[PDB]
Amino acid sequence: MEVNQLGLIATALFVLVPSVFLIILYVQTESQQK
Amino acid sequence: MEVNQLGLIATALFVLVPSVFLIILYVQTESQQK
Amino acid sequence: GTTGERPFSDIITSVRYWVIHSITIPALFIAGWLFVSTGLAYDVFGTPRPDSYYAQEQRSIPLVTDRFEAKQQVETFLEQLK
Amino acid sequence: ARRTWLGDILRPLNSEYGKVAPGWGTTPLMAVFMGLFLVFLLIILEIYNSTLILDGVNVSWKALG
Amino acid sequence: ESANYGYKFGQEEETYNIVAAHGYFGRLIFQYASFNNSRSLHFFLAAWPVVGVWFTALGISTMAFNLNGFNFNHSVIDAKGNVINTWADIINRANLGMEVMHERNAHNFPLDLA
Amino acid sequence: SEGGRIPLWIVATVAGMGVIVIVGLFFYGAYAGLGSSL
Amino acid sequence: DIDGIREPVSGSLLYGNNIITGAVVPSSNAIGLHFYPIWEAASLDEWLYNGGPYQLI
Amino acid sequence: TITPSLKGFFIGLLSGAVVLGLTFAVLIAISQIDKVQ
Amino acid sequence: MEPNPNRQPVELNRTSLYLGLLLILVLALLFSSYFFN
Amino acid sequence: GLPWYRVHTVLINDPGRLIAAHLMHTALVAGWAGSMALYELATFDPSDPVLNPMWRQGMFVLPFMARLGVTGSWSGWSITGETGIDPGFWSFEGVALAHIVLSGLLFLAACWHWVYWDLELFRDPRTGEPALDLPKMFGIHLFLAGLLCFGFGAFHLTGLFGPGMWVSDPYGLTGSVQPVAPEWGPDGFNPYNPGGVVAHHIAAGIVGIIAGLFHILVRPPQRLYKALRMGNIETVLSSSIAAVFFAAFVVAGTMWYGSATTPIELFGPTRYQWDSSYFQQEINRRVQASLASGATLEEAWSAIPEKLAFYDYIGNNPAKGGLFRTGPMNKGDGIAQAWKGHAVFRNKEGEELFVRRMPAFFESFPVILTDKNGVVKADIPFRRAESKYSFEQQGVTVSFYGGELNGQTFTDPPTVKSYARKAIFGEIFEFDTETLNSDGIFRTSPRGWFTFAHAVFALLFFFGHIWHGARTLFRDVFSGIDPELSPEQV
Amino acid sequence: VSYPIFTVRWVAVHTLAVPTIFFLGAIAAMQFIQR
Amino acid sequence: METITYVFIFACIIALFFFAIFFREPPRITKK
Amino acid sequence: RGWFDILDDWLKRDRFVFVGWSGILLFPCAYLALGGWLTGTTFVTSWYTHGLASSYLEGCNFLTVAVSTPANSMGHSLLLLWGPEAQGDFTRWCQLGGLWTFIALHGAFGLIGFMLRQFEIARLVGVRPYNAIAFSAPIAVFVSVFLIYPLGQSSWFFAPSFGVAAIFRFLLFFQGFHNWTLNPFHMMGVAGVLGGALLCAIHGATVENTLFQDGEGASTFRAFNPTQAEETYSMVTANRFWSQIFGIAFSNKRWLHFFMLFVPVTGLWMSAIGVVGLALNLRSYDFISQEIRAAEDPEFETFYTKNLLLNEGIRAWMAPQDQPHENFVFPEEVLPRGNAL
Ligand code: CLA
Ligand code: CLA
Ligand SMILES: C=Cc1c(C)c2cc3nc(c4c5[nH]c(cc6nc(cc1[nH]2)C(C)=C6CC)c(C)c5C(=O)[C@@H]4C(=O)OC)[C@@H](CCC(=O)OC/C=C(\C)CCC[C@@H](C)CCC[C@H](C)CCCC(C)C)[C@@H]3C
Ligand SMILES: CC1=C(/C=C/C(C)=C/C=C/C(C)=C/C=C/C=C(C)/C=C/C=C(C)/C=C/C2=C(C)CCCC2(C)C)C(C)(C)CCC1
Ligand SMILES: CC1=C(/C=C/C(C)=C/C=C/C(C)=C/C=C/C=C(C)/C=C/C=C(C)/C=C/C2=C(C)CCCC2(C)C)C(C)(C)CCC1
Ligand SMILES: CCNc1nc(NC(C)(C)C)nc(SC)n1
Ligand SMILES: [Ca+2]
Ligand SMILES: [Cl-]
Ligand SMILES: [Fe+2]
Repeated sequence: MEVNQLGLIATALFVLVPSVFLIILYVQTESQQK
Repeated sequence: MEVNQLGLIATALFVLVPSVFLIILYVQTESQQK
Repeated sequence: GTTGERPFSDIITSVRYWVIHSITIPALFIAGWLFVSTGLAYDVFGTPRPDSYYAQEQRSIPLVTDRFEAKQQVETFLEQLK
Repeated sequence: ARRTWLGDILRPLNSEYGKVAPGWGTTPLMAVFMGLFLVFLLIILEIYNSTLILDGVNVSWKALG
Repeated sequence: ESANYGYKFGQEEETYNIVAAHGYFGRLIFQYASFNNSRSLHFFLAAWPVVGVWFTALGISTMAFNLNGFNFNHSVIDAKGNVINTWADIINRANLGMEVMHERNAHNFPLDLA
Repeated sequence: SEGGRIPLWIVATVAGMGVIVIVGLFFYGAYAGLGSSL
Repeated sequence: DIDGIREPVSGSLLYGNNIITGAVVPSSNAIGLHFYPIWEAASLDEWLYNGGPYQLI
Repeated sequence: TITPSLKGFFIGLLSGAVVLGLTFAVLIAISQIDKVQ
Repeated sequence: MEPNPNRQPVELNRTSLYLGLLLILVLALLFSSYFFN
Repeated sequence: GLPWYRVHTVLINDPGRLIAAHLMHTALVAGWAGSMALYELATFDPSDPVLNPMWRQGMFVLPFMARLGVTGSWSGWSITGETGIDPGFWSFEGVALAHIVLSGLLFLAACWHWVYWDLELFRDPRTGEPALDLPKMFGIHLFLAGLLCFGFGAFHLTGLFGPGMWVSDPYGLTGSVQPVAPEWGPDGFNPYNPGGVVAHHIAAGIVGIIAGLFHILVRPPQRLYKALRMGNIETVLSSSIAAVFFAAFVVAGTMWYGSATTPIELFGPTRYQWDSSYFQQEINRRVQASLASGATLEEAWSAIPEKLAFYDYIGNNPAKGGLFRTGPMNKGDGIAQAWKGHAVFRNKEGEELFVRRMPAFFESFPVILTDKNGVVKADIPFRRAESKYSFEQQGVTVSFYGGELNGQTFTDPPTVKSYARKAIFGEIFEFDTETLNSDGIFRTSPRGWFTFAHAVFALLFFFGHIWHGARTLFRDVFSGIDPELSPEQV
Repeated sequence: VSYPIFTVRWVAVHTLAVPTIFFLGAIAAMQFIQR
Repeated sequence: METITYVFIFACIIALFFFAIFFREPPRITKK
Repeated sequence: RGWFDILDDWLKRDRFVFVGWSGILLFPCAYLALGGWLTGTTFVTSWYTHGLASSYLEGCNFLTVAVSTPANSMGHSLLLLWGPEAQGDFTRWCQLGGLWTFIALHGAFGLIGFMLRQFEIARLVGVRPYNAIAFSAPIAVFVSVFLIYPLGQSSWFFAPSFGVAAIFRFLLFFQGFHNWTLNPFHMMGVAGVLGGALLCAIHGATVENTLFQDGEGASTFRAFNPTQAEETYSMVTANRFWSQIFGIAFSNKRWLHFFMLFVPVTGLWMSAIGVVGLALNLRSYDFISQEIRAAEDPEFETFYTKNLLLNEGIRAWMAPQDQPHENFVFPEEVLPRGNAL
């Protein structure tokens, strides 16, 4: 339809970026010995 | 100019996704005890 | 579980209390009553009496239209009333 | 630690750590400018809000050249 | 260290000083206006919203039979009979706007009885 | 003259009716006052 | 056709709506309080037009 | 100079200090009438 | 160089990951409509 | 170990890496500035300062650079619209260039201070452990600030050794960079007088220099050092933030209400100018004057400068717009091309009617026409069933004076109504909607965005203050509490 | 115990207690105004 | 394009749901 | 020791109603705010201000009464009793709505004092200040709505007037003019308040029906140990319950309780930002893609377009008596209306 061109990338990076953040941590936590 | 609308997001995810992959590993490796 | 104050319970029960407040309470009441019933309140607060919203004919509102000369403008609004 | 040229030259400025004046030191003197500032703001505030008018000071786009 | 770790699932004793809690809150307002009984605290905690929402639900279920809110339109009138507006009236105008515009083409008659 | 004498349960039921009376006067005032509609 | 006046209100994503505007629209007013199970329609096309999904939900 | 609104400012700036005054007066006084330890 | 003694390790439990993602995703479901406007 | 939201506490007492950090931040903020500049220079159109000035093009950084002097481009053009001017090195390009470099250097600096974190300067000779004498620091820094504050007002704004600042008449028509002389009188406290911005920095600068010295010499009264947990950097923060958000709530207010600091020729009109019909009155005043000096209606209105008419258009009112109505004001109504002219509506009887304007509050508003006394004479009806004032029944007509449509008249209802429908927004203009592919829905000016952003950040920062402050006065009880059961019984 | 009278609690209690009754009295009177 | 984006996020939240309910960290008693 | 420490001593003395340093600010204001309201509610009118009866004395009931905002002429004037407007006069002040900025500004300081109190009492009693952090939420609401908002508009006149009904029109207004319900921030707002009133109810019930037996009575209230020791309810049982009925369930009272602070405080913070934006009128009014399709195609209809029409009606039929200073005159023929109604 007549939507915003950047809407897609704005939504994509809005979800990816912080999710990628959490994930990097969780996995590095998860793999700490002990 | 008269470029492709998805070009931006195609390039963004093409860089982000695999980079995010490597990074998740490197950090989880890096934090493994001993 | 305690502080200096005399436990309300004791006071609300002391015949001294009532001997004092049976006088004081209705006192305050009858005062405020008169405050309204004597029309004094209307003047203390510039509040319109049932017969003072509009002039007999006028059906327009006394809307204050400018800050600085407001008080002055308000006074004039009282002028049309009567 | 690791001293350095610049580091030594600046060494004095950062050393009097916990050094405090005794008692209520300068407090009272301070509590006055503080009250003065408080009044100063209320003025410039009330001037902007046209609550305190002052012939000579016309708080509009006018009074401009 | 996360202040949360200070709790283990399956503890015997409590994890907070409900006596210190009450001590602070009792001083904020005043003692007898503060809870010291965790059970009475939690009952209130549940009772309040549930009771309030029960009424809200009964409101919609009640206004479902057209027993609506208070109608103070043109209540306060002056010495001659003129209508002196209250905020209740400014509310009626906003309501009329909604009435008069909802369901543009659905009405064929004067009164909205449906 | 202190120490509880006037029985509490009476202080209440009296101060109580006393409120239903004033608050009730208000409700009557709603069909007569200025807040009327007549 | 929520209001039974043949004036369809589309409320689904694929038909021009976004999360905030989109919705599942109520059964027709032509239907009122009548029960409208799928087996009450000549077809699904008819059922989707009179807001059948609403009741099923 | 010293316009009507300027005079009012003082009236309020003065009427304000007074309130702070009587308040801290009364307070500082009653404070120093009991607190034994 | 001397191994800086001010560092601690960082942690994010599984539950936090979930609570995190739930927040990111729904915010995204809430704002995407206005991004596409 | 550490929760995610605490990872930065690893610096609470590592003055070295704290500076390394603060250096990186400055690098990014400087970097951003440099490149936000280039972005505007790569998209800003200087072709017309009258009807298409920076504030119509969603320019945000470009204005702050003009307010202090930089008003030219190495490519030849200039903000005021002149040619042949030589901005020298300090052109928008120059400024943008500078920051990008200052950023690269601060970066390298951040790196060095990170690796060489254990400089002795941070260790207390006495305790031999890391420590920073805050009280003396504050004095030092405060000294430098006032010293710089002073210079800025003393040499920059005054023109002694600098450009000056943006100064314009009462209707943003003449604006430019000009040297401003101080003003210690009372009217120098008037937000709209430039002289006050000068005096302030000279006086406050000095007071700032004095006060710094004081704090470099006099030490903090024990009572205070104890109360305000000084010597605990996480308190320097709680207070700064309180100041930073105070500064913020203020800049947000001067941007919205206007001041010699947020000039309209650079940030755009005020919602309040439209409210009080500010520019509408300046126009009339002028038009009636020309008629006095015996000019014709055509001549009078024709004398009205386009720029002036443009400010009298609700489409430049920052109060119109939306939160997700992105971009420059041009993606809305379009790039302004020319002033169609003043529209005068009249009805069969010759009577002159007037279009009730649109209050900023209303997204959509009705077309109503009244005479001088405010009597409704004509309008555009909803339900025609019983319309008494349709433009048709009234023979409403429209005539123009000065501008594109000057000297012309229109009488076919539709065309008359079209323009009436436009009169609602004030002066009628000619937009180019193609180029930017505009949609015709109002968007707000930079003045508006800056104001929204700072009012939020400020209100958000308040929470930071309350949080960090608390965390300073209760550090002890942080992590939890312990024993006894004292409560009621002093 | 030997409790006092005029206390801080008392002051407060009256700042709200006294005006209230004065208002309840005022209002009770309004119920009769008309036109 | 928009529809796809809306459905995707939704599909992602439901996936989360699954993992959260069936792949949480078993909640252990006393010892910790 | 000294007058200060003696002044302190006295203040921080443990009474029935703790005073404290904070009180020196709290009580003066808090009482004046409450007082001014109660005064106007029964005595002052809003005639010269909004052409409205607004007090008991005029005939208003607890719902219709209110302390209405000042005229629009006043602008953002602080309207001080002794300022250029009222000029020291009291009655005039009343008629010019001086009582609004009075209640507003006073109550404002009163919320500062109160939060300070929490902070001060917390410190004394030696507990963490999370009761103060929490209260930032209500401050933000009051600040953004009763101050920041109207500060962005033409004047105090458009700030919410203090009163029950007088607040409902504030609601209706925001729908009609700002289409506020469609705002991402207002939504978060409600998700928090609504979601917060859930945790409240849900946690309460989970506790009362997951209690251990510590008494022989049915009325289990008395069976409680005011003096800690064991958990009074089976945290372990609660976990299993929800873990089987909802699929997810707490298991760390420390987190379960922090969550309860977070949810509603974050919600109110968001609802504030949304309003800080409505000040500049930077609303979330429309969806452009929707409007464009509605223009070209007359058969496209969503529950959104529907709403916008409701707004048009609200604005057209209200504006007149709601914005008197605009001397609006909307001929019957110009008033938007559907068929028959
Ligand atoms: C800090 C203030 C600030 C301000 C006032 C502006 C203002 C402006 N910019 Mg700039 N900008 C900034 C910072 C700022 N910018 C930064 C840091 C960058 C780097 C990315 C840019 C990059 C930039 C570009 C590339 C462009 C602009 C343009 C513009 C103009 C845009 C009009 C618009 O569409 O706004 C839109 C405003 C919004 C969409 C704000 C909505 C925010 C919501 C959606 C989300 C908040 C986040 C999250 C969901 C909250 C949840 C929290 C949780 C706890 C619940 C405007 C004058 C444009 C221009 O010049 O056009 C001619 C342009 O092309 N800006
Ligand atoms: C102005 C300077 C300032 C500074 C130096 C700090 C510094 C700090 N804050 Mg603080 N804060 C501030 C302002 C500031 N704050 C304000 C205005 C608020 C109110 C919103 C808060 C609210 C706040 C809370 C509630 C908490 C802190 C905490 C902390 C500590 C966190 C350690 C960490 O690992 O961060 C972690 C930061 C992240 C993991 C990432 C955040 C990502 C999102 C939210 C934003 C991304 C933003 C984007 C990239 C750019 C933003 C630009 C900005 C201008 C808007 C740290 C010492 C924490 C603490 O006290 O720990 C002991 C804590 O719990 N702060
Ligand atoms: C609009 C509904 C609403 C009300 C009425 C309300 C009221 C109150 N909340 C308090 C507390 C709290 N509320 C909290 C979280 C929340 N509170 C919420 C919503 C509300 N909270 C929400 C949604 C949250 C979740 C974030 C916390 C965490 C606390 C506390 O710690 C505190 C408390 O102690 O709990 C009981 C009390 C603080 C007393 C005080 O500070 O006096 C000082 C100020 C005074 C006495 C007066 C000045 C205030 C001015 C602005 C008001 C003037 C108003 C007129 C008198 C009347 C207006 C008429 C109306 C019809 C408009 C107070 C009774
Ligand atoms: C404050 C309070 C309260 C209160 C209360 C009250 C106020 C009450 C009242 C009550 C009352 C007030 C009652 C009454 C009753 C009555 C009855 C029970 C009656 C009966 C009757 C009868 C039976 C009759 C008969 C008859 C007659 C008289 C005549 C002739 C005929 C006949 C025969 C019919 C309470 C406790 C809760 C709690 C605490 C607080
Ligand atoms: C090294 C070096 C160099 C260089 C440098 C450079 C080249 C740089 C660059 C830089 C840059 C290039 C930078 C940039 C930056 C940026 C930034 C910093 C950004 C930011 C952003 C943000 C922050 C965002 C956000 C947001 C969003 C997204 C949305 C909503 C809102 C907001 C705003 C929040 C030289 C040669 C000198 C030499 C030496 C060395
Ligand atoms: C245990 C702390 N005391 C306490 N007291 C009260 N009292 C009211 C009246 C607010 C329920 N509430 C709480 S929080 C549910 N806590
Ligand atoms: Ca009579
Ligand atoms: Cl319909
Ligand atoms: Fe609990």
